Amino acid sequence: LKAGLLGHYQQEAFEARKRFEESTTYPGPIRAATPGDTRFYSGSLESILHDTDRHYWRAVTDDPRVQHLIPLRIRFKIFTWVTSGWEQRMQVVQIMAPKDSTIAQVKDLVIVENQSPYLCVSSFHLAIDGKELDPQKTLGEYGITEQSQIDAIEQNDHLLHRDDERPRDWTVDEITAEDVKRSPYKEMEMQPLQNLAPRYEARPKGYFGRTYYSGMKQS
Amino acid sequence: IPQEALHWLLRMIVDNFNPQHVHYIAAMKTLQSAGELDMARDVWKIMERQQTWPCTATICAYLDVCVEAGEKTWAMEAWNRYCTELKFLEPGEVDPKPISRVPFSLTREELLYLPKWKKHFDHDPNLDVMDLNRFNRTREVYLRMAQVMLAGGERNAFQHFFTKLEEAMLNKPTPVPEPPNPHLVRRPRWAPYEHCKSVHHSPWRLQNNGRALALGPPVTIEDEMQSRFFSNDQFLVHSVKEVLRIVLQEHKRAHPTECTRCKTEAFFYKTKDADETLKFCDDLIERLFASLGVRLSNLNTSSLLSTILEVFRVVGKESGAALLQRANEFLERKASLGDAEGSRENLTASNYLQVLSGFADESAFVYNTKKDGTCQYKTGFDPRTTMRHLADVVQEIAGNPHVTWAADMHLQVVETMVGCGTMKANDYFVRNVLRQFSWDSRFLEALYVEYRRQDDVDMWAELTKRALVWTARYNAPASERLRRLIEDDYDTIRVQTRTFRELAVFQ
Amino acid sequence: GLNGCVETGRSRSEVARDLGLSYTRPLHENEKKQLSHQAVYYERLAKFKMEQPEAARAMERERFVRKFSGMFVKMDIRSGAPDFPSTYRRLLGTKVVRWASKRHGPN
Amino acid sequence: AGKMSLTLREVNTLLPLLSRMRRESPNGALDARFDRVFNAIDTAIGAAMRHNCTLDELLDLAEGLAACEMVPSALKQVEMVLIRSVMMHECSPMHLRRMLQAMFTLM
Amino acid sequence: GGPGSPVRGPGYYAPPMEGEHQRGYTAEWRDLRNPMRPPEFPTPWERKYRQ
Amino acid sequence: HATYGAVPLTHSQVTSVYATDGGKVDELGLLELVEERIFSWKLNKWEMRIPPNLPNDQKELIRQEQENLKQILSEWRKCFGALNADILQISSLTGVPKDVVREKNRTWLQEEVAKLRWMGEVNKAALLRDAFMRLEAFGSRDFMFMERLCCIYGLARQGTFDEAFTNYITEDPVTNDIFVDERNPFKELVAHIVRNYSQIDIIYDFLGFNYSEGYRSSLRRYMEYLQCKTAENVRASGRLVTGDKGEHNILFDYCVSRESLVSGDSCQGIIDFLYINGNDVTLIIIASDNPWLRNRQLPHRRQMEGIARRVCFVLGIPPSEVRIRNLLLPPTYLDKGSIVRLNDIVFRLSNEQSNLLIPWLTNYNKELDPKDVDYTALAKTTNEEEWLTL
Amino acid sequence: SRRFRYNTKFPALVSYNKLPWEVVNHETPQFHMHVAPHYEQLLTLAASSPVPHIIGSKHIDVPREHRLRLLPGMLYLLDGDTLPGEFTINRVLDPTALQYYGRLSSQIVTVEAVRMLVPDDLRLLCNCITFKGPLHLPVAPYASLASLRGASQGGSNCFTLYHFVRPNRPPKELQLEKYYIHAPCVAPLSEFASNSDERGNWRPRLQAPKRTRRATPLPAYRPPQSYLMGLAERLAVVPGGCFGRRSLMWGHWF
Amino acid sequence: PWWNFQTEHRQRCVLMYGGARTKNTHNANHRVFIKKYKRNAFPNRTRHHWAVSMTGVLSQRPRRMPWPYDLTSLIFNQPRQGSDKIGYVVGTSMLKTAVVATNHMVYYPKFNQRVSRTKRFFAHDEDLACVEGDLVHIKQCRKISKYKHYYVFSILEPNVEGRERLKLGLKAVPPPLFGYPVSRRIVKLNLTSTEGTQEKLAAAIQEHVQDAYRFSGPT
RNA sequence: UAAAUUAUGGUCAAUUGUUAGUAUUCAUAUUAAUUUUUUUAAAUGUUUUAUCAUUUUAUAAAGGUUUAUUUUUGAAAGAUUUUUUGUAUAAAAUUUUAGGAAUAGUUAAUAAUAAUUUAUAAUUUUGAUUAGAUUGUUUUGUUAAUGCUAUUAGAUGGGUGUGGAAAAAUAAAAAAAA
Ligand SMILES: [Mg+2]
Ligand SMILES: [Mg+2]
Repeated sequence: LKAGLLGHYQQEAFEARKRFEESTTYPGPIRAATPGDTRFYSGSLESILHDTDRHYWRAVTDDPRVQHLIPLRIRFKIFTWVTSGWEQRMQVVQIMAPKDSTIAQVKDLVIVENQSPYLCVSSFHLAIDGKELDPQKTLGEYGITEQSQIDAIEQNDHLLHRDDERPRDWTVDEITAEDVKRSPYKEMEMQPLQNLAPRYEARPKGYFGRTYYSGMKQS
Repeated sequence: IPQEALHWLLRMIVDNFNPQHVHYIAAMKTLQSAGELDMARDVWKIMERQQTWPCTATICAYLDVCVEAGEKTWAMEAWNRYCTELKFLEPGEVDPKPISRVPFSLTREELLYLPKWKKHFDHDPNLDVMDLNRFNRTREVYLRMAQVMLAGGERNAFQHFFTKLEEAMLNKPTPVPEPPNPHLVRRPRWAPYEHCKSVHHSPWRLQNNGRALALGPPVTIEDEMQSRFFSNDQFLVHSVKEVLRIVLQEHKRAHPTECTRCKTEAFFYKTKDADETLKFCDDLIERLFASLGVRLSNLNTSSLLSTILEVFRVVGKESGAALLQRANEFLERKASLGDAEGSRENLTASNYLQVLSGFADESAFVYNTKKDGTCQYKTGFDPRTTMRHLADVVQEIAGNPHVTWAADMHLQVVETMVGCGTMKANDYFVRNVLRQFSWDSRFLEALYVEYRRQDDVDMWAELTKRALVWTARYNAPASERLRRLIEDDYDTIRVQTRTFRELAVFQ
Repeated sequence: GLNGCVETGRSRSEVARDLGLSYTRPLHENEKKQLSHQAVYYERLAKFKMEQPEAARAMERERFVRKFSGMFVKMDIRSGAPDFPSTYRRLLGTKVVRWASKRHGPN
Repeated sequence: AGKMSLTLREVNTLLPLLSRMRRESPNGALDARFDRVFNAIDTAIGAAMRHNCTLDELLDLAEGLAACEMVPSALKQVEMVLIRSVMMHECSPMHLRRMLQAMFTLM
Repeated sequence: GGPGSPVRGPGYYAPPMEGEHQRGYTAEWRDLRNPMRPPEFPTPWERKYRQ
Repeated sequence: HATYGAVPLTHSQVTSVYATDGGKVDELGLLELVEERIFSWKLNKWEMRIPPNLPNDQKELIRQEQENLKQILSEWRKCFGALNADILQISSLTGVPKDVVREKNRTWLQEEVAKLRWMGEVNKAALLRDAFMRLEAFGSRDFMFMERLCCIYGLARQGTFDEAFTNYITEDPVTNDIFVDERNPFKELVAHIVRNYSQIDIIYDFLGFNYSEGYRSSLRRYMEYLQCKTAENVRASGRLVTGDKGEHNILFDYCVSRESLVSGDSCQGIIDFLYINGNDVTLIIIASDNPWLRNRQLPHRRQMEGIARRVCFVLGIPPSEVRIRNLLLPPTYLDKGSIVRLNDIVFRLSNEQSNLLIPWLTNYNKELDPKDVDYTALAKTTNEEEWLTL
Repeated sequence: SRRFRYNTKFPALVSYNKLPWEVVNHETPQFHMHVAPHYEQLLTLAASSPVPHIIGSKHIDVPREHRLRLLPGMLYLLDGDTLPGEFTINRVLDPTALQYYGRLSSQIVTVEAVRMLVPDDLRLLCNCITFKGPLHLPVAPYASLASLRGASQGGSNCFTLYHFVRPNRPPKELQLEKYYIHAPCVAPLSEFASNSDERGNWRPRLQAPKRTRRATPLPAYRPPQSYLMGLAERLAVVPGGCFGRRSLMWGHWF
Repeated sequence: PWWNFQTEHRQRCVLMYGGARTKNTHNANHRVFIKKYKRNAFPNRTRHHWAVSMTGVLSQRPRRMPWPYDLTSLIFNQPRQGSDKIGYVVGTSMLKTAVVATNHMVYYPKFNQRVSRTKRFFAHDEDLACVEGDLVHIKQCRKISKYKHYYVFSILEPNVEGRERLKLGLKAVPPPLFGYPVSRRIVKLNLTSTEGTQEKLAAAIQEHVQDAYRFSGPT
């Protein structure tokens, strides 16, 4: 295009802007929508092994990954061996259940986050003060809070056959590890990376030798 | 070397990139994990000289470094520069803030009339500070500020910060925790080539696989969640735990010869400033029990109990049976304030680890003193009573199947059986720790003393050589201290503990 | 929704997609036929694979034999090139007689 | 993320499910998790008005928008394709009853 | 010169430029053949080297 | 910093929020303490002070106002640093104690300069003389006092600066006790400003600090305040203020000259206020930022004669003694000379009785900016004209 | 286009379930190589800690339609040699296949019979091993094997293990890694506890005795007389071809 | 002394190859062109080669070079050359592909002038919003199709008349009446009746037979 | 059409060779001769190993002809860690013909690896495809010259799916695991 008509267009680009701020009336601050992902990354094509649905840098955490959680601790009747014999004690399993979850989902969260081979071994039932809980009801329908004492009464004659097809760290962004081995609430945020290797620059761009005249910085 | 963690930040700025807050957080955490605190403060000075206002996570990462260093001046400068306007969450406010900054875009007019320096967008970390302070991490700032004033010795400022933290955790709601960010790594989605060797791939030893941990853990973990996912009363319990941990850290810093394993006579007895320290710890524990009522029955107190036991083991020189009695009284007090018939919880592995460490500190000794071969013990040390109190405790832990044993739990038992002089620690190491654990070399650093007390010298020699073959077979290399222990008896045993290559290099 | 995002690098379409806005020109009948006949062939081919297994199996087996036995099945820089008659144009006269021309698009 | 795009059949399948999830909520409205769901519906409607649509898909779309109370961002092309559908020979009084009930529940 | 060459314009005469290229080719680019003044530093490193 | 839900404050919520009672509050000491807290900041303390949930034009006006406050406070910081440097230089060259430098004399300066020149130090004598000569004009403790008070009132007016003056960690200077102080000197100082200075918003807008709506409403409130203290029997209906003595004391708010002046139209003469004082008529006009509209804003001689004849028709005042005069005011602020000419012309007040009615007028030191030559030429050609007699 | 969605890096690969060289056949001794060290570590666990569902009173009665879905991967111990119905009994008499139970039969319960049960549909194996009590390991009273008559007593002593697997799978199928909890044995520490009368009979050794004599010297090193393969510290050979590290060479001819 | 860029290029060649250049490259040789074909019977239809043709993409005369100073360099700060471009939409006959005509400058130093050449690109628009006549701003991206490595980043000016013509059911732009011909022979349009097409066909085939008689040449 | 204002009370110059750099010989300079010089005749030993095998050893020429170019995650470097994981396969851009016209295993979409479908598809008079000539390269030469004139870095879809990568039928070193 003809570049000599640019700056005059810039004057019009001033005068269209200053009219637009003066003509219309702003009603109010519009809420910020969560930005999606673009499929137009630069360079060569990536593989499906590394397609993580994020091709830019966003340093902030938006609303779809934010969950409202309750630290629900659920008790189990266990038996320990002392010098006399068996003694009945209590083993506590703590989970982070969402506020809008049902009691069957709380039971599944206890199943997938106990990581103990002696606790969730048979079909158990959640109860509060002996009264059993309906698994098709929400936690808000029973008024269950962090201080609500929930017990798990087992029926040891049965055998719990579970199918852990859902990963332990499953959020809406669909990014889960295969060697995860721990609930995401228990693992630390930042740790040292032992699997990778530190690599330095071995390919010089323009400067190779004796006298740095220009360094070929245009390249 | 850890200096590269400072180097790759600097090359980030030479190559004209703006380092984000995650880079400063990762650099300070990596340099604090290697014990380089001045390099972490240099990372903080690099962040300040780039004119970057830090978020609350970067403030907390700096505050962890300056509570580990015990420098109150650094935290007071950081406080007066950044954290004077931090507030706790109110019941009227929304628990997450909305996203304030719309992403950077240009219209058809702003593309033309603006200059090229206004249309340029580098990822400046000062633009998204209010969107990184979205989740209200004020309590972990105030807890670290209460830690640094206790570490520096300021009681009034620590009392002010802890009183503000206590009133905020008793009268204000719990903020929404920040979810973890999985976009910080470039890991693949799945394993590209599924091939996994068996656990018994080697016919000589049991090895760990990528599918399952079959050798057992070497170090016990607390098995708790992060500090942000806690509730307010749980964060108050965690706050008391962290204040006691800083008490223990400053006690180990002030008296370094009385807190490690013996190496001198002064380890066995209490220092002069231990009783007021235990009085302050008991006053803090009773303040926690007075603030929280029956709600403390519905909270996880395993890390708090383990920290109480290590405070009353290292600072106050208590026996292991006294630690078990204090832990049982703590659990009965917690189970009794529920005002029901209830059922008490058991001690965890981290709670039993401090009881076994107290039992190992009872039987600990100063090896190879001035009398040339006589180990000096504690005054009034009874090996029979300590061993009888160790054995029923070990049977109590083994009766509970929900306590997962680890190598550091067996290490205190081996050191207790070595220090009691029962000559049965090697059989326990063979039966329980040898073939089915990833044991480090310091096990043998106890066991060589058990090898030293044999009748004939040839039994000592053959047991030392068999320990060296055990270091070869189970892939546990001999430490420098074990090789220096076998070095000192070369005139008697004549066991060579250095290679043929290292001596020719050394001379 | 007429301006792309400079920060995230999203296109003009993706910014309007994240705002719930629809900018689409009024299509002709062939342009609606292009977007309407995508599911019809899938519902035809899936019904063929469900209804005639003895013919779909033979077609898929012959297609796999033609794919597997090919000479240029090794992933290389020659096979990975987007425009083979334009990048490797000196082979079109004396070596490769498949493409009779070296220019098919604007490049 | 732009990996997939919803046609009118996926919207007509998702809207009764989201209305059934709205009726089971304690509040009358749905959670804030589904604001990206409805937005994914909101671009899917305004594009589908530029394509060809049968009468039954428009009826199911109007009944789905009336079931879970959501006004789309376009709202004018949908009324244009409802104006284009009332005088058809395919149109039944059941169809006009569904359309008028859905437009009264929306407007 | 294009790839790997720091020359940005012709030595003596050029086709007419506009905008920042007009300010660059006549005033602001490097020139080591200047016998009076070296190519100038960015601000404020030119005020203290005036003499 | 900025919170989700923070809003900018007007004067009513400022006097409602900081409504505390205090007795014998030191204005200069708390002013110096709050400014010492301000000068100890960095530029990063000025970044996140705009509330997010606002329209973009309001956010831009708030950003312009905060940048004006920041640059005026930085200019006063450099002036105060130069002041302390000159006081330290005089106390080091002379040898006098530092506390008595501000109460020294010119004969004492002559004696000290002659003593420094007698010993053979003409460089130090010239430095002492120049430091004292630039210290007599700047060295008072209340030098930009109304400007600094309006800056602190603007910092309270933003609404996001009130928490930035507390929760600091200090040391006791005598016992070295590290503590956290919760005393807010900004709140006490702005409470004393709110309680004592009843017209702090008028001085705040008159100095050119208000970027949102300007100083026009403050000018109207100032004029009706000065009319209610001179006519003393005042009724006010909407935009009309009238004295009921039979003698004509009328203030009429006609229109706003900023929104009414449409660019690109041919209509000569749009005024802001119309004041009839006895036999005199004044068309009080605030000038525009457009220099191509200032020639259109002033009315014609024929239009002024028509306004005077309309006054003769409606008030029954004889056309022998009727005088109408234009008045031009600066666009974005209001300097001292314009207020002096306003009190001379439209209220018929001298300097001493206006200082008796208005206490803060004596310390009002705003002058015309030198960057505007067109307004100064137009105001010189306008304010020096005789009263147009019909 | 369809060609320009991703690159050709990391394509879809054929799984190991359909490769004959990666699939372990049960008629070979390599089936009993992978599965025998998993039994000797499970019986070490069952004798030291109570495992919940390792010992039943009968065979688990799943329906015939749910038999192939639920049973593979499941293990339980029963008392006596009673085999499940709808299975063909194939006794393992091969000495190449029975040699991998050598540590299981010596250091733990004596292996009497190893049987492979193949059903009518040939899709669900069952590896039946008959042990004869008592255990050579000390059994805790709280352990699971204390609830077994054949394990606690010293026809009445026989008990059988049952391990259900699928016939032609890679050897990652026949893995039991949920039983690798390392529970301690308190047999050397039961002597010194309060429950024993031997607690006052042992004498502690707090100091080392005074050594008048040094250690016995080794016999005179005779160098070998055969042709050696070379330096094992640079042929990457482990210190005997068996174990150790190549950087720490020991136990060879020099 | 201040060395020029040729000293730095010679230094690079010496450090790479060990020596700068083998001398005596000119050789003053007389390149003789000998003719083989007939006078007007060269075997080509457009360009008939009858002289020594120089070979070289940038080492020929009159010399060209790319001129990097244009409207695009004035507006966009580019990470590399050709990253951002601004052009006009000329064709939307393909789905999700806008044909964008853009311009660049090529400089002739002999005549000291810059001339604007035109390059056509295929860009991607997913929601089908680009109409023929839009001033668009396109950016480089990954390979989308065989000839699509650009995408429409922004529509800087929409064609309102094209959208209003598409609302009317007409084409976006009325199609041109001129274009490319099919042969060098003058394409005559046939205006004949239903019955008079056979004699017109006979005249056309007789004209083709005369054009084939032109092969014989003389007589 | 402002109309000759009146101490003329300060004259005494310039040159001391120290310079902000394309400068022009229509007859002189570049080419071959009066002069060139000096050799070269193939038929060939890379090495370690566990021995009829296995481990390491990836750009020779002529021919055919190219608008352009580079970097392997895989082998090594390389470390008391470890997953054949450590972003290589892309873009802009610039060729010539004394007698100037058509081209296609074709363009885009795609639930489509391995396209039974859809489309008013794609290149080209701003010079395409083919045919001719043809490695390119501010490196050469000349001049006052942004002019004219030269070039020898290279690559190589059916020889073997081996190998990380075909570059593999031959190279005075690139010293190739004591
Ligand atoms: Mg390697
Ligand atoms: Mg189709």
